[PDB]
Amino acid sequence: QPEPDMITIFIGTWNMGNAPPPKKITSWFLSKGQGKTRDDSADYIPHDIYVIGTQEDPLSEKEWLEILKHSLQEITSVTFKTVAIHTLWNIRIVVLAKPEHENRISHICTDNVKTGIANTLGNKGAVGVSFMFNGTSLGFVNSHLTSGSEKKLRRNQNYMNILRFLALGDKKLSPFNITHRFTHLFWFGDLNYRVDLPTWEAETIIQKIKQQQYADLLSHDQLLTERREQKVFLHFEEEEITFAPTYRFERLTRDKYAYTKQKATGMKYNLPSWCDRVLWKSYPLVHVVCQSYGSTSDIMTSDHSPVFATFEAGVTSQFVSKNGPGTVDSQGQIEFLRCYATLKTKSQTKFYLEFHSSCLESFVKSQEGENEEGSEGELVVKFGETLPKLKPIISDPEYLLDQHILISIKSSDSDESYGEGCIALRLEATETQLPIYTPLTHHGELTGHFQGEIKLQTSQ
Ligand SMILES: O=C(COC(F)F)N1CCCC2(CC2)C1
Repeated sequence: QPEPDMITIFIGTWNMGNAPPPKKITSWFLSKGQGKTRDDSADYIPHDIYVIGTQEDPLSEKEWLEILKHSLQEITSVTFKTVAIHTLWNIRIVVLAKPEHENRISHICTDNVKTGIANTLGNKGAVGVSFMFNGTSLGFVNSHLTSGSEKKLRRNQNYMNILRFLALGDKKLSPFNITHRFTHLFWFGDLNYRVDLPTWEAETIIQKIKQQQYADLLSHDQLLTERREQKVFLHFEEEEITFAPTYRFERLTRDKYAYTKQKATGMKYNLPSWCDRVLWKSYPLVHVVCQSYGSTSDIMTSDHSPVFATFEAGVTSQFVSKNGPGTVDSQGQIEFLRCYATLKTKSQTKFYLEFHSSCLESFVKSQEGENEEGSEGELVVKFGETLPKLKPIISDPEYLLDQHILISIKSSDSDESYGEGCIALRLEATETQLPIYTPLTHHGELTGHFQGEIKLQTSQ
């Protein structure tokens, strides 16, 4: 029974509006409705992993697991295994997997983050799950961010708190937040970004939606505009939105957007918006292809419509050689030439690097770099040919070319990371000096760049 080199992953996000779901929700898991939808010919083909995020979920974990599992069994005739379930207040994540994957999945982690302070602490935040699927790390975040059209900055803040404080994945990757810990990270939820147009334009917006003309609405979507200004979700991807706004509907129909201010809304307008989103970030040069992104049309218990997204995702096998794991393979080496970090910091400490990778027995600390002044004010930290030669556990190019090196640049004074990034070993050539590059972030914000050359030796 061969190990897969690809899997498909279903991501669902649904703000249930505190109401029980209808008796049939299969259209959600089939990626049927509006947007980029899944071909009918695939309806019986199970996804490998289903990850369901809910917000304003009124059900018990048991109640929702029974609905989800029975839904999938009706669609696929497969009884899925529960990988993880985690709930914070009314924010929930469920991970289900085909039974054949039960012993491919390990290192299952769950966590939550509560966002805000005092007033603003008590119902928003995020839940998440991570695990290993054979040689591949997967992370999933379901967040319910702050509501309200005039709170996009709060949402951005909620994002940064969640990525800083959600404790998923390998705790040994201490300098790295969840935006660097996973081969594939999926972040979804009721992110609550709105279409920023004047209230007086409500009926115009509705008109545009009825015409399926989304371009002048998407150009005012706060998530797209904040992402373009690098205010949030730096280095994440989102598929093009080709489905109608998923909020705010009158319940029991989809024929009406309920946008007008009400006591129940805190006297706020809810212009039609794409509140409900799926984004991802995968390590460089790993296969990830969105194969659906849309909303259901036939699930109407909530003032939101469910959103679906599906992905092909590259995965690797749990590699064993006669040498590593449990030793190095002297036929493998990773060398860095002419490397330098460019940092936005105004500080003047010395810096050193840490290289972290599951292709190493443990992380590697460099010598301090040499600080120079860049011609436009910047700190340039030069490592020259000084960086330590990295000794991978396995030299086989079928393993090593699929690996990645996480890099942290740390202050010698404080041992605090000033920037984190990732370099793929999926090179054009081995035994050949080749350019490398990663942006450096810290708390998910851009802090610099790391660039130089790499020389990878494999057993071939
Ligand atoms: O064994 C597994 C998962 O295994 C495989 F399906 F990922 N779990 C035991 C503890 C409780 C749990 C939520 C159901 C996960």
